[PDB]
Amino acid sequence: NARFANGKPQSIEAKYIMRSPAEWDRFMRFMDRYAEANGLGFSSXXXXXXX
Amino acid sequence: AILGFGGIYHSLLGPDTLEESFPFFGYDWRDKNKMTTILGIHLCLLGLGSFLLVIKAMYLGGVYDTWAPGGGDVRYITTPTLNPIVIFGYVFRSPFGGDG
Amino acid sequence: AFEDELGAQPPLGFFDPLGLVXXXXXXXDGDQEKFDRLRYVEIKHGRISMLAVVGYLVQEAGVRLPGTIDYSGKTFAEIPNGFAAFKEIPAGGLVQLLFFIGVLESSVMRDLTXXXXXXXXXXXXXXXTFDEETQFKKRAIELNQGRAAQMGILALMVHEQLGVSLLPXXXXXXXXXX
Amino acid sequence: PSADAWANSVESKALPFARAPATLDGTMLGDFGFDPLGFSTVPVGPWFTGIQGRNGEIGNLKWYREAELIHGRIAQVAVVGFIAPGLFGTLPGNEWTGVDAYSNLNPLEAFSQVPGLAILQIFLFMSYLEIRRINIIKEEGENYMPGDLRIGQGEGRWNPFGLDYSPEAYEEKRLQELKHCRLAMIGVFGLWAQAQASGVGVTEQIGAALTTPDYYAKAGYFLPEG
Amino acid sequence: MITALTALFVLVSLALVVTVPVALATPGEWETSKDQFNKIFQLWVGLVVAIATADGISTAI
Amino acid sequence: ENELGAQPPLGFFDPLGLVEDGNQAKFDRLRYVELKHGRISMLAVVGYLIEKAGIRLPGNISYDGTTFADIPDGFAALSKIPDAGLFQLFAFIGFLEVFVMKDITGGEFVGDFRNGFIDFGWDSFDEETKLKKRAIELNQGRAAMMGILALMVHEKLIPLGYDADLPIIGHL
Amino acid sequence: ENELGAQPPLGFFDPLGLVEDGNQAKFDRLRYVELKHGRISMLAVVGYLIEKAGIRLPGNISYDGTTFADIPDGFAALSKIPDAGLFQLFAFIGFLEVFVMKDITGGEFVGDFRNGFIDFGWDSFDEETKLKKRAIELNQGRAAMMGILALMVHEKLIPLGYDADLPIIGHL
Ligand code: KC2
Ligand code: KC2
Repeated sequence: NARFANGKPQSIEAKYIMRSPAEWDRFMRFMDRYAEANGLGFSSXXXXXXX
Repeated sequence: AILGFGGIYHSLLGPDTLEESFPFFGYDWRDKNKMTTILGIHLCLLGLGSFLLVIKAMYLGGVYDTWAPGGGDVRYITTPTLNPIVIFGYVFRSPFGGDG
Repeated sequence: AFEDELGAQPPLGFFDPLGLVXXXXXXXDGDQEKFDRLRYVEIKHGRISMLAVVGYLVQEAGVRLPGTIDYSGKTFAEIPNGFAAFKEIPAGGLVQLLFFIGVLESSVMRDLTXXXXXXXXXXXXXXXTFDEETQFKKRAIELNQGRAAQMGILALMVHEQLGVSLLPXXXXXXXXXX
Repeated sequence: PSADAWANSVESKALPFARAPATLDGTMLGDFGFDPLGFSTVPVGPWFTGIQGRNGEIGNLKWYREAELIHGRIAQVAVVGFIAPGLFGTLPGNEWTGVDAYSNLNPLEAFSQVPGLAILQIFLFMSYLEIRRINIIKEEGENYMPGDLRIGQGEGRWNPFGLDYSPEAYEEKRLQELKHCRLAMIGVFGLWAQAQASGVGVTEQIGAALTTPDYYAKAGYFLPEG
Repeated sequence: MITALTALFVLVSLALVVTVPVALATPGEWETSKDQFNKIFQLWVGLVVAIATADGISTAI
Repeated sequence: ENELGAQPPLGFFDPLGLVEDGNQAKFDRLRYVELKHGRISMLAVVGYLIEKAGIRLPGNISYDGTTFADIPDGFAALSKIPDAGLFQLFAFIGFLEVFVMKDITGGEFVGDFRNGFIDFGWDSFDEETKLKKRAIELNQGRAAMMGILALMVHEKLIPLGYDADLPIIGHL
Repeated sequence: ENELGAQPPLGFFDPLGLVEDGNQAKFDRLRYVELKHGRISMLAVVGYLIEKAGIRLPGNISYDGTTFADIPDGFAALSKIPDAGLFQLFAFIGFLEVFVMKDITGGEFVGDFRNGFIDFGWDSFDEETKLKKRAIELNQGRAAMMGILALMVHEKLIPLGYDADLPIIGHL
C-alpha cells in the first residue's frame, strides 16, 4: 500500500469484514433502543423530547 | 445593481414577514418539510449549475487543459470518465501524501 | 386611435391629389378598395422595408455570423454583400426562410388582421404598451419610419444593379463632393 | 364538445402547476391526478368484445386501467427476464440440435439465437393465459374488475396459499401492484434502451462500472516481507 | 459614440445610487415617486441595451 | 356537418380542449383544414414511397442535363428542382388550388363533384359513401400526416430513407 | 343466416349431429370458426399457387443475404423466415387479427362493414347479397380447407408441388 490510493483505505476483504461488522454490531445496540418506534414529529426548536 | 436593488427593496420596502401574504415563501425555521423544500430547490440549482460546466466543456467552446495533447490548449472534453469507482475513488481516497 | 387618420403630419399633412381616399375618383369599385386594407398594406410594406434597410446595413458592414451556412460547402462569408445574396443560398434554405415567414403569415403574427399585432413595442413578452397621447404620435412615427425605408430600400435597388456595392459605393464616387 | 371536462378542473396532485380534467375524480385507486394532455376525458369501450362494443362510454375507464395493468404486469416479469440471466445460470442447451444458443447474456440478441420452437412455446403459454382472459371478460360482463384472471383470495378465484389478506391490506396490494406496474414499464424501456446503447446485458454494465478498469487499476503488491 | 453613452450611463447611475434608497427608506415618497423611478429604471436598462449594440456592432464592424 | 371523422376506438376525441366551444362554426373550419392536410400528406407519403423505390422516369428533366435519376431521393428533391420548374408548379397548382376544379373557396364542404364513378355514392348503400368512406379518407390523412412528420424527422437526423434502411434503424 | 350454407347438393349437412342440439350459440360459434378457417385457407392456397409459380420479389428479406428467392417454396418457407420477421408478423397480423381492422368477438355475425362500394346490396338484391355470395365464400373456404390438408399431406412425401409436378404424381 502506502499511496496505493485505496477507498477508505483498505487492501483486503478481511478489513471489509471489520468495517461492516464493527459498524453494525455497535449499530444493532443502537437499534435495540430505537427499533419499532417511528413518526411523532414535533415542530419545535429542537425539542425531539420523546423517550 | 439588479440584485442590489431587490436586496435594498426587501430590507426597506417589503413584507417584513413573508408568511402573511406569501405562504409559498414563508417558513417557520421549525417546519422540517418547508426547510427541506428550500434545500431541494437549491440542490437542483447547484445541480443545474454543475451541468452548465459540463455543457461548457463538451459543447460550448471547450475548457482549457494543460494535459491537452501536444501542448496546453482549450479543447473539448469529448469523453469524460463516468466510472464511479474512478470518480468516488477520489472521495474515499486518503487525504495524506500522494493520495491527496 | 386604432389605425384611422394616423400618419398625416406636417410639412405635408394630408395627401390626396389623386382621389384614391376620395372614394369616388380612381380605381374605384373594381376590387378590394377598402381603405383599411390600404391603410394596413402601407404599414406592412413599411415594416418589411424597415427590416430590409437596417438588415442591409448589417449585411454590407461585414457583420456576419461565423461558420458555414450549409454542409454542401457555403460559408457565411461566401454569400455576397449586395443584391445577389438571396441568390447565393441553397434553394432548400430559401424554402425554409419563406416557410417560417409563412408560419408567421398564416397563424402567428397577424396577416389576416387589418390592424397590427399584439407586440406593443418594448422588449419581450412583457410588451410595454403606450397609453393615450404618446401613442397617437408613435404609431404615426412607425408609418413615417416605414415610408422612409420604403423609399430607402428601393433607392438602393436602383443603385447597385446600375452601380457597385455599398462597400465600393462608399469606397468611390457618391453623389455630392464631400 | 364532449371533452369539455377541462371546464371544471380538479387539482392534479401530479402536476401542481397544471390541472386534471375532472374524469380522474378520485374514484380509482391509481388516481393521483396525472393527465397532462388528455385521454382521461374520453374513455373507450372494448372493441374486441363487439363491433357493437367498439363504441365506448363517457366516464368508465376500465380499459386504460387494464392496458396499464397488462403492460405493467408483463414489464414486471420482463425486468427479471433482462436481469436474472446475468445473475444466475444460463440453461445448457443440448436437447435439440444447437449448442449454447442460450448462453448469450444480451437479451436482444439471445432472443434471435434461441430456437423458434422455444419462444413459440412461450408464446403459446402467454397465449393460453389470455384466451382465459377473453372468457373472463365475457363471463363477468359489465361486472368487470380490471385485474382478475381469477387468481385472488375471495370468491374462490383460484386461491392456493394462505391469502388471508384483509380488505384494507387488499387495497394496499392493488396499490402496490399498480405502483410497480407504473414503475416497471419505465424500467423495461430503460433495459431495452441500454441493451441497444451497448450490446451487453445489465450485469455486463453494472458489473463493469464497479471494477477499477484495467488501464486505471494499480499493478499490485510487490513489496517483500523482508 | 460609446464613450459618451457610458458617460451618460455613469451620471444617471449616480442619481440612481443616491436618490433611490433615500426614496426607498422614506415611507411616503416611494408610492408617490414610483412613476418617477420607473421612468428612469426603464431608461437605464434601455441604455444598457443601446450600449451593448454599440460594442456589438463596432467590434465586428 | 358533425357525426363523422373519428370513430372506434376513440369517438369524439378533443382531449386537450381545442374545440369544446359547443360551436359548429370553429369545428367546421378545422375539419376542412384536416381534410386538406389529409389529402396532401396522403399523396406525399405515396409520393415518398414511389420515389424511394427507385421508380423514376427516363430522360433529362431539362437542358440543364439533370436526369430524373440525378434528382436525389428525400428532402433535397423538391428543393433542387430548377426554379423555372417551381414557378410552373405554382402557375398550375395555384390555378388548380384557388379557383379551378377543386375550389377551396373558404372551406365549405369541399365536395368538388368528383364522386367516383358508380362506386361509393348516394342512392345505394347508406352506411358506406358517407359515415364510413368519408370517415376513412380523413383517417387515411391522419395516418399520412403523421407519416411525414416522421419522414422529415427521419431525414433530418440521418440521410434519406433508403439510406436510413441500409444502415441503422434504431433510435439516437 | 340459418338457411345459409345449406344450398344443393348436400343441403343442410350435419352428418354426425354436433349441431343436433339447439342453440344459436354453438351454431354461431361453429359458423365463424368455419368462416375464418374459410378466409384463411383461401388466401393460403392462393398464397401457395403464387409462391410455387416462381412469382417472387427481388432483394434480401433481411441483412442475412436471405433473398426471397433463397426462401424455398413450401413448408420450409414459413419456418425459415428469420425469427424477428415472425415476431413482426405476430405483431401486425396480431393487431390486425384481434384489434385493428377485423373484429373478433365470439363470431359476432361478422360484418366488418367494408366489402366494396355498390356491392353489398340489400335494398337491391336480397338473394345476391346474402344466400349466394355469402354462401359461396363459405364453400370456397370448404374447398380450400380441403386444399391445405391436401397441401401438407402431399408435400409430406418428397416432391412438393413445383417439385411434385416435375416427378411422379401417383400415390404411394
Ligand atoms: C405543374 C406540372 C407542369 C405543367 C402543367 C407543365 C406544362 C408545360 C407546358 C405546357 C403545356 C410546356 C410547353 C412545358 C415545357 C417545359 N417544362 Mg413543364 N410543365 C410542368 C412541370 C415542370 C417542371 C416541374 C419542369 C418543367 C420544365 C420544362 C422545360 C424545360 C426548360 C429548360 O430546359 O430550360 C420545358 C420546355 C423543367 C424546367 O423548367 O427547367 C428549367 C422543370 O423542372 N415542367 N411544360
Ligand atoms: C405483416 C407484414 C409486415 C408489416 C405491416 C411490417 C411493418 C414494419 C414497420 C413499420 C410499421 C417497420 C419499421 C418494419 C421494419 C422491418 N421489418 Mg417489417 N413489417 C412486416 C413484416 C415483416 C417480416 C416477415 C420481416 C420484416 C423484417 C423487417 C426488418 C429488418 C430487420 C433486419 O434485417 O435487421 C425491419 C427493419 C424482416 C426481419 O425482421 O428481419 C430479421 C422480416 O422477415 N417485416 N416493418
